[PDB]
Amino acid sequence: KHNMKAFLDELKAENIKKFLYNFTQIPHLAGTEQNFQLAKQIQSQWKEFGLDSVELAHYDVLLSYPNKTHPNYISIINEDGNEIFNTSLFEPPPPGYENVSDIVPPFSAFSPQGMPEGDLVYVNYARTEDFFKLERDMKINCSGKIVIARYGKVFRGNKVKNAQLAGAKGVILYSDPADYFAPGVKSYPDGWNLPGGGVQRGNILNLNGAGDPLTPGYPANEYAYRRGIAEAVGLPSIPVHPIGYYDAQKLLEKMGGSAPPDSSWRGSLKVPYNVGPGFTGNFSTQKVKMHIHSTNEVTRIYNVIGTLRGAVEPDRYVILGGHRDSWVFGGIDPQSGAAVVHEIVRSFGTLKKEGWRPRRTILFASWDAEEFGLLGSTEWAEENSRLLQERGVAYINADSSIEGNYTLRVDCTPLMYSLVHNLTKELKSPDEGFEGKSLYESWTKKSPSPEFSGMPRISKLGSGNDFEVFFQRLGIASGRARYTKNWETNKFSGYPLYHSVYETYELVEKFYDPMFKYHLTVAQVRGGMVFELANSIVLPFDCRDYAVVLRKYADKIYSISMKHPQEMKTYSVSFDSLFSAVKNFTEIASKFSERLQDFSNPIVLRMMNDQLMFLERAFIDPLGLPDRPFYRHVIYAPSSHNKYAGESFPGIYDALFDIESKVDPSKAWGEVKRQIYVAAFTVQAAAETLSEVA
Amino acid sequence: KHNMKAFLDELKAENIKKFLYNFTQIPHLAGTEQNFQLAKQIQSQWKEFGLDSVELAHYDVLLSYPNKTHPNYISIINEDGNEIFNTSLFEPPPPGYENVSDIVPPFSAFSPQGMPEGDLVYVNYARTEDFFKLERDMKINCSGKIVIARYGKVFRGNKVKNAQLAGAKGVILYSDPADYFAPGVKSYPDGWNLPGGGVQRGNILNLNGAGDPLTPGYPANEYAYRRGIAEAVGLPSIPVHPIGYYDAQKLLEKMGGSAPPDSSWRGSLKVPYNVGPGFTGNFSTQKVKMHIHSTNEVTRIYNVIGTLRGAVEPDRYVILGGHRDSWVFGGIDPQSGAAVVHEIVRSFGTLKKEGWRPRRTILFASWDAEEFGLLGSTEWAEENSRLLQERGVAYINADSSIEGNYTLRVDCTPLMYSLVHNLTKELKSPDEGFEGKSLYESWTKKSPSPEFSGMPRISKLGSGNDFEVFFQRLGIASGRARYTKNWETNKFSGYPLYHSVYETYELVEKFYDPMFKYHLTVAQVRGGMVFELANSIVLPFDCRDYAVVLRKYADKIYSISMKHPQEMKTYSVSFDSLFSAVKNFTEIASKFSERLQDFSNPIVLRMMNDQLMFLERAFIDPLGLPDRPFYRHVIYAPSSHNKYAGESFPGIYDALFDIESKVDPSKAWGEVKRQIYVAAFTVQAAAETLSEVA
Ligand SMILES: *[C@@H]1O[C@H](CO)[C@@H](O[C@@H]2O[C@H](CO)[C@@H](O[C@@H]3O[C@H](CO)[C@@H](O)[C@H](O[C@H]4O[C@H](CO)[C@@H](O)[C@H](O)[C@@H]4O)[C@@H]3O)[C@H](O)[C@H]2NC(C)=O)[C@H](O)[C@H]1NC(C)=O
Ligand SMILES: *[C@@H]1O[C@H](CO)[C@@H](O[C@@H]2O[C@H](CO)[C@@H](O[C@@H]3O[C@H](CO)[C@@H](O)[C@H](O[C@H]4O[C@H](CO)[C@@H](O)[C@H](O)[C@@H]4O)[C@@H]3O)[C@H](O)[C@H]2NC(C)=O)[C@H](O)[C@H]1NC(C)=O
Ligand SMILES: *[C@@H]1O[C@H](CO)[C@@H](O[C@@H]2O[C@H](CO)[C@@H](O[C@@H]3O[C@H](CO)[C@@H](O)[C@H](O)[C@@H]3O)[C@H](O)[C@H]2NC(C)=O)[C@H](O)[C@H]1NC(C)=O
Ligand SMILES: *[C@@H]1O[C@H](CO)[C@@H](O[C@@H]2O[C@H](CO)[C@@H](O[C@@H]3O[C@H](CO)[C@@H](O)[C@H](O)[C@@H]3O)[C@H](O)[C@H]2NC(C)=O)[C@H](O)[C@H]1NC(C)=O
Ligand SMILES: *[C@@H]1O[C@H](CO)[C@@H](O[C@@H]2O[C@H](CO)[C@@H](O)[C@H](O)[C@H]2NC(C)=O)[C@H](O)[C@H]1NC(C)=O
Ligand SMILES: *[C@@H]1O[C@H](CO)[C@@H](O[C@@H]2O[C@H](CO)[C@@H](O)[C@H](O)[C@H]2NC(C)=O)[C@H](O)[C@H]1NC(C)=O
Ligand SMILES: *[C@@H]1O[C@H](CO)[C@@H](O[C@@H]2O[C@H](CO)[C@@H](O)[C@H](O)[C@H]2NC(C)=O)[C@H](O)[C@H]1NC(C)=O
Ligand SMILES: *[C@@H]1O[C@H](CO)[C@@H](O[C@@H]2O[C@H](CO)[C@@H](O)[C@H](O)[C@H]2NC(C)=O)[C@H](O)[C@H]1NC(C)=O
Ligand SMILES: *[C@@H]1O[C@H](CO)[C@@H](O[C@@H]2O[C@H](CO)[C@@H](O)[C@H](O)[C@H]2NC(C)=O)[C@H](O)[C@H]1NC(C)=O
Ligand SMILES: *[C@@H]1O[C@H](CO)[C@@H](O[C@@H]2O[C@H](CO)[C@@H](O)[C@H](O)[C@H]2NC(C)=O)[C@H](O)[C@H]1NC(C)=O
Ligand SMILES: O=C(O)CC[C@H](NP(=O)(O)OCc1ccc(-c2ccccc2)cc1)C(=O)O
Ligand SMILES: O=C(O)CC[C@H](NP(=O)(O)OCc1ccc(-c2ccccc2)cc1)C(=O)O
Ligand SMILES: *[C@@H]1O[C@H](CO)[C@@H](O)[C@H](O)[C@H]1NC(C)=O
Ligand SMILES: *[C@@H]1O[C@H](CO)[C@@H](O)[C@H](O)[C@H]1NC(C)=O
Ligand SMILES: *[C@@H]1O[C@H](CO)[C@@H](O)[C@H](O)[C@H]1NC(C)=O
Ligand SMILES: *[C@@H]1O[C@H](CO)[C@@H](O)[C@H](O)[C@H]1NC(C)=O
Ligand SMILES: [Ca+2]
Ligand SMILES: [Ca+2]
Ligand SMILES: [Cl-]
Ligand SMILES: [Cl-]
Ligand SMILES: [Zn+2]
Ligand SMILES: [Zn+2]
Ligand SMILES: [Zn+2]
Ligand SMILES: [Zn+2]
Repeated sequence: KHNMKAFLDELKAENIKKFLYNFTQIPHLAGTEQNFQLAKQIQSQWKEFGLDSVELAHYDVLLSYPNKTHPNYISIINEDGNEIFNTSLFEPPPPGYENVSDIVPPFSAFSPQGMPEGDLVYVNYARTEDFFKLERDMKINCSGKIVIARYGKVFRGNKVKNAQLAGAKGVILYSDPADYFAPGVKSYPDGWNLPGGGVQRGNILNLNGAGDPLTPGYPANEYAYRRGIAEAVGLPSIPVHPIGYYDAQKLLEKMGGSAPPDSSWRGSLKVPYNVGPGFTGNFSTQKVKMHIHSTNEVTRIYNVIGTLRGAVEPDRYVILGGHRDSWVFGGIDPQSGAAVVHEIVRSFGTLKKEGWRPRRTILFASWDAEEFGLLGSTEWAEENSRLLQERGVAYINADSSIEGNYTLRVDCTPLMYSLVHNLTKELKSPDEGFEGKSLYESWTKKSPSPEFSGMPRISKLGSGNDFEVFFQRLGIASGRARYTKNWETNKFSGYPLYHSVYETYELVEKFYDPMFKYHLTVAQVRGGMVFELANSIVLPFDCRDYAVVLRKYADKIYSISMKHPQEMKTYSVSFDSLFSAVKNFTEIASKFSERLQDFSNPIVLRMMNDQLMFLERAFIDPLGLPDRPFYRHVIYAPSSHNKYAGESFPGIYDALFDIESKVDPSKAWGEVKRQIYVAAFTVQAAAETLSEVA
Repeated sequence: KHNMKAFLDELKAENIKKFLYNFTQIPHLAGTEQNFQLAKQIQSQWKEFGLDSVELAHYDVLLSYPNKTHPNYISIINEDGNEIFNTSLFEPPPPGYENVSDIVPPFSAFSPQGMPEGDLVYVNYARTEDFFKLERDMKINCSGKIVIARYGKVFRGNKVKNAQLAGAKGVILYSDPADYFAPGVKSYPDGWNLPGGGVQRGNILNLNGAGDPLTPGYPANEYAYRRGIAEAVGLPSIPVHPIGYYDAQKLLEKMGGSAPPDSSWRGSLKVPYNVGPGFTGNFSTQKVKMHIHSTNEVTRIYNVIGTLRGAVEPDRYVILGGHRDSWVFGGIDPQSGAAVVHEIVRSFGTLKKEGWRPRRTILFASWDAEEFGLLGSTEWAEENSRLLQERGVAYINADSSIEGNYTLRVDCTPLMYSLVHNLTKELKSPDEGFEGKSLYESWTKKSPSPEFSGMPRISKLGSGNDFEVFFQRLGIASGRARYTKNWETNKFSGYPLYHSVYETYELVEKFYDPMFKYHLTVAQVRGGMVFELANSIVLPFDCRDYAVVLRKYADKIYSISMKHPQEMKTYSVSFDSLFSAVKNFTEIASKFSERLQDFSNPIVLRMMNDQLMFLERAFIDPLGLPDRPFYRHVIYAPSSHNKYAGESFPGIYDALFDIESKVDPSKAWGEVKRQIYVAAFTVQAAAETLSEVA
């Protein structure tokens, strides 16, 4: 029998281990020759594995690299202009790798060049609320200052945006032990903690879903017209550089000026965490100087696109995609994900060689340049947007399988909730103490839903990974699942060795997943979801789950607005239309579900499958959200304060955010009402896609 | 047998005559009670006729009306401020109607209020090239002048836009006998010519596809947030008013200043057609004064939406739509079209009562407020855009059936060319001297194709009618057909009595179509097209016809650019990518056609029907054209100089237009190249929708 169980049983932990080892011996930085050779290897193996067609799709996109002969670093400079302390030029390499070539030194991708010199201001996590606290409560002015910020809590691109708007002339990012050093665990190579010389690489763009900065809207193909750099999307205007906590301590220890406002501003280093500006008395004439010489360069990138043609509905696509480029070795990010994709392809291929085909087409993708701003997935989706629009059933992401090893972490559209619950009830938990129990049981126990007893938490999709173009721009039902450390305490900061040279195969094999059983569990969740989406006669989406969350989100946005009852009275701000739309959606969805349960007729089936497939699509507004034309989903968007976090009714949320500070309340409240109208209309329009069609 | 022939034979000229009489006894101005009662009558009759469901869809949109107690008029005013000549306050009513109430006096809908006073400049047809001739060649400055322009050649909204940009402080539009009085035919009521007191009503908006000025993007429903008037879309900034040629002669006869530059500037009145500014010597102290007091008012409008549910593919929609609102009696425009729709519904209904249903759903629409800017169709399409997007097969328009009585006039997507040729070969010509010949024969003889022997001319879709939102915004294959006077000599000006009180039932019955045989022929063309689109197993679209015109349009735009060979060399402007895309489209379309001819398998069929249906959809760019976000089709758009005319590769055309006048040639030629890239990419993307799907 070829069924989901034959598919799942063919997946092997030992294969995933072998592939991870294979993918992590050398760096695979986007745009480099070694990542192109890995692309060719994956292409060859996916063909061997039995896919019908496997092609490279290449694009020429803006990337960023340090200058090999003019290294980036930061100094403390004295009165005379002598540089009395310099930050490191590279991370000390881990045991046995001290001779590996082509390890990119730590840098912030897309930083402009510059050598600014000035006084430091410490801005905590550089969040919106941290700048509010500084400027409004403490009366500290960041204008013309170098800001130093600890990594964590929010996407680092948002930190840089916030610093820029505060008037900073440069940004220094660092990893604080409070966020990247778990109590009682040893530093790499003897445990999974970040050493004092470890540094987190990463891009600091604010693309808002644009993809390659030079070609928003259109694929960066051979004949593409490119914007000039000055009109590029999302580039920071001030130099930025990341450092580790040994170097951070040298920069922070001299800081003077104002005390930190409270303990949420203090990390774990033995320093006061003074906000500044500048250093204490004796050192008041010393300054901090950055030296950034990185260059932005249009560079070729390669996606691998594998097709397994559907037997019955070849014009319906279920996509399993995850990236292949890494900052250095990519032991976790992304190769722990890519090795899982590889074993999934191998398994689907085994069935195919025995004569099976999925009902719908499955596309498999190895995306390039994810780390430089989701460039590979976004360019390919721009190239193929018409096919994806009209044929795209679902997208399942596949980055890092093991953020941690504590429990499952799922984020997806409501349309996939039932599917995820059902599937995880049929999978075995890999967790210690849950042997012979289901994955659903261990997951629900460790990550309970805040609103329902006996259900697990499932979070919202924002961005920070390759599902973004499919879900936020194109409105294709999307999901992701991975093992994680602890949703409660660390959602957005990364595991300690994130984007560092220390994130290696040995890190994984020794400290995360020696038996590869967590990797296997994640392969079964991702592979099983793809299997059901591609093979179930009726698409495995439950529109009623959308109705339930729409109500929750409406209650939520209404409660936010209700912090301002006088203004709601003055400007006649009513949420009645939105509640009415949500009520209608609930009623129509329930009737559609009855019909779906109550119909031999393939046209009715496919008509109904089309209504299911286009339901996510109905939440797209072709005008996009305000000043974010590539975020088109009206129910969800990446948070404007933290690209990693999903926000619900984003148009209304952003219109209400900090509204008491707006100088023209009439205008501001007018925009809140406009967004309520857009949201009510889009919800009712989506509901009406589920009505009888004629 | 229920086949197209049973459908066609049931249509009767006498029914169309009875319905036209019924629809034209009183005015049916948009937003008035009499047009709401007509909507209710049509709703009732379409139900009687046998439609499954017939509903009113209402919206509250910005309309415009004269002030009943403060009439609009124009004066010549002397030195002292005495008004020595006044234009008429109404058209003398035709025989037997001199007691009919609620005839709206001539006015330009959406004119702002004002009473500007100044010297006249005569600007011919107020076209782009007429303002070029005035400002660049003749050195005449329109700033602070009242412009007087003759109607004709281009949409009157473009005239007003051009006058505004030239700095005019008001616009007077008039009907010149050269354009509205055919030699040797009598004036109404004794023939079909415009009398000296006749005046053409009409809106002067520049909406660019927005629909209701207050709610661009979203339907104007009960809870809609409306822009303030100052942010409304498309309103003119200067007063405008239309007059007849008796009144025009009084304004033109005194004109002085410069002679007309040549004979293409002279109409048929006994006046010099001096450009001005101002009057000749003796009258140099006299001025022209406008008095406009019209008001814009949000008003309810009603579409009638009739559904005939498909037997096999109810989730596939073929739409037959045309408007019902008229300026006054609407003898031709639109009731000669609406009476045809009515008989078509009646005929489809007769078959339905005998047990037949079309394969696909047919929707029938009676649109409101077309005359005020396509408001009814556009609001309804905004409300239903998700259903239309994913289910819309085709839209067939149905305004005026008889612009004239000489030959057929068709404008449609290339996808419908074969269908139109095939159908007209099976219909009888109604034309004198072609008895027993096909409609194809008489049409091809009277309106030959400029590029192919033995084929008829079929023109491009622009705007100026209700297909605009379906085709230019949504990318649904669209077509229209009507009898006309003479494409060669009058494409865009209207028949003489257009939008005047004289356009009555008697006009039609006496002077256009006494036997209603032209109306019947048009009913058979429109009804037959709807029948084939709704019933043919394989959609009746030939993608190869698109490949042929894409090449023609590419050759055309390339030849325009090639007027500037030095700049093409300097800025490396290549059309190679576009020709390559068109070549690929041609190759892929040919292979798809072979497969379409070469496949019992309904999924392959519907997969192939979906590829046919989504082909027009693939030409939509979700970013829209530059500064025209509701014109999204990359191959076609309404001309930026004349909304009535279709333009091909509009993005490139507009980037090249008057490019030798641009002050930064580097920037201008950069934009030409950007548009070439967008066009090549969109053509290749559309081609790829026709490739094998996996
Ligand atoms: C959720 O679904 C329900 C349908 O079950 C849908 O109800 C509709 O609501 C609209 C707006 O409230 C109703 O609109 C009315 O329609 C009648 C004609 O049928 C008009 O006469 C009404 O206008 C008068 O009253 C207004 C309100 O005070 C005045 O402002 C106006 O000037 C007129 O005097 C009004 O337009 C519509 O009939 C129902 N349809 C039904 C019950 O079938 C509701 O809109 C959906 N929610 C959303 C957010 O779409
Ligand atoms: C019409 O359809 C044809 C397919 O039949 C399609 O042809 C494609 O054209 C592109 C662009 O010309 C080809 O791109 C090349 O691909 C190879 C790898 O396969 C690259 O090595 C090439 O890059 C090198 O050469 C460039 C050109 O001088 C250099 O600028 C570059 O730096 C590299 O050195 C190049 O990207 C592609 O292979 C074909 N595909 C085929 C033949 O199958 C054509 O693009 C379609 N037209 C449109 C408008 O889409
Ligand atoms: C997740 O699993 C649940 C539980 O198995 C699935 O719900 C069940 O789905 C079946 C199949 O449609 C339902 O059976 C139907 O029952 C009605 C009678 O009530 C009958 O009319 C139909 O012919 C059919 O037998 C069943 O009621 C339903 N059970 C529930 C809701 O408790 C659910 O569909 C799965 N989710 C997926 C696949 O996305
Ligand atoms: C308009 O009318 C023309 C002429 O009738 C239609 O073209 C014809 O379409 C038929 C049906 O597909 C073609 O027949 C096919 O012939 C091939 C052999 O060459 C065979 O493989 C198929 O099984 C089938 O019999 C026919 O060739 C074709 N004739 C032409 C192009 O001259 C055309 O389809 C009509 N357009 C519409 C309906 O939009
Ligand atoms: C990763 O695995 C691949 C596939 O087995 C290895 O590439 C193969 O290497 C052998 C021996 O050098 C060649 O004969 C094959 O042509 C390669 N197959 C390909 C590229 O598909 C590769 O050596 C492994 N890499 C590492 C670092 O272990
Ligand atoms: C990277 O930095 C190097 C080293 O300083 C740069 O190479 C110098 O470039 C200048 C002109 O731009 C030459 O005159 C020097 O002789 C070069 N010096 C050396 C030591 O090679 C190079 O420009 C930078 N690379 C970039 C910007 O991509
Ligand atoms: C930090 O790095 C800088 C740059 O290499 C060092 O300063 C240079 O020192 C050399 C020789 O000692 C001078 O000839 C250069 O002119 C200096 N360059 C600059 C830009 O100042 C500095 O010594 C290092 N500081 C420490 C404490 O190691
Ligand atoms: C146009 O035709 C309609 C439909 O026959 C006429 O409306 C009907 O009039 C009769 C007699 O007054 C009523 O009993 C019916 O209820 C009406 N039917 C409807 C509204 O569906 C209408 O009178 C005709 N109008 C003109 C101007 O001739
Ligand atoms: C249309 O014009 C009439 C007539 O002049 C306007 O009615 C006058 O309005 C003013 C105040 O706006 C009153 O004080 C006058 O007494 C009215 N005069 C008469 C004769 O009724 C009316 O405002 C206009 N209608 C509009 C603008 O919709
Ligand atoms: C054109 O119309 C105007 C407005 O009705 C006429 O001028 C008015 O004449 C009356 C009485 O004769 C005066 O009391 C008003 O003050 C005038 N109004 C204005 C605005 O001037 C004028 O007579 C008409 N001209 C002709 C030739 O008929
Ligand atoms: O440019 C962009 O939008 C994104 C490009 C890139 N995506 P990535 O680094 O491949 O994945 C982001 C990420 C976010 C949070 C965590 C995490 C891990 C463990 C515990 C808690 C949270 C891990 C990873 C980036 O963000 O730099
Ligand atoms: O606002 C808008 O876009 C359009 C609203 C409205 N559409 P309409 O008047 O109902 O139809 C436009 C029209 C254009 C040309 C001709 C014609 C007739 C006979 C011979 C040659 C040409 C007839 C009609 C209008 O244009 O005012
Ligand atoms: C911050 O400092 C600069 C002066 O260097 C000034 O232009 C800016 O207005 C200041 N902002 C505030 C809020 O004081
Ligand atoms: C993985 O799980 C083990 C054993 O349960 C635990 O000791 C270890 O700390 C975990 N690794 C990480 C990175 O959390
Ligand atoms: C037209 O006239 C006004 C002066 O009343 C002036 O502002 C404008 O620049 C003039 N334009 C030209 C081209 O002379
Ligand atoms: C209609 O056709 C007749 C007879 O052929 C012709 O005399 C008349 O002028 C035509 N009417 C119009 C409006 O062209
Ligand atoms: Ca791009
Ligand atoms: Ca609207
Ligand atoms: Cl993931
Ligand atoms: Cl028409
Ligand atoms: Zn990653
Ligand atoms: Zn990463
Ligand atoms: Zn009309
Ligand atoms: Zn009209």
